[PDB]
Amino acid sequence: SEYQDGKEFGIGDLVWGKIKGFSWWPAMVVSWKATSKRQAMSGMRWVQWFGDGKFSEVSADKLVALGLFSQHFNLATFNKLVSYRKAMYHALEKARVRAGKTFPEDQLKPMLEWAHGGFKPTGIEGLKPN
Repeated sequence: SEYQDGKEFGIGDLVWGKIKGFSWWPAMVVSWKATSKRQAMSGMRWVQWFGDGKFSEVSADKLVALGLFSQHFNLATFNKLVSYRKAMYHALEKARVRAGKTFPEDQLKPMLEWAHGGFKPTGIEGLKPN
């Protein structure tokens, strides 16, 4: 009954997570058992950040589906930080495999165009965990 608090987001979900002083960052919702920490408080979820693999306990109100991409993608942070560019690659690679998508900085370009364009042809349904 982990995360049975009435709030959104379950294990395996791709999300944007917001920490104070940082841009919205891509992550995956994980079970507390993967963290080596403790059970999350009601209303909170454990997430693992793409690019650095670290764990954080984040309020479900500070998470949004990764699928709301153009809405949370930060162009200024993308241009400024190589760590954000690397996080985008790992998050969009996970999204690509889940959606059954195939592509023909250079690797990132068509993945970013696919994400910004609404993850066509599956849309956001293709990012759901199996």
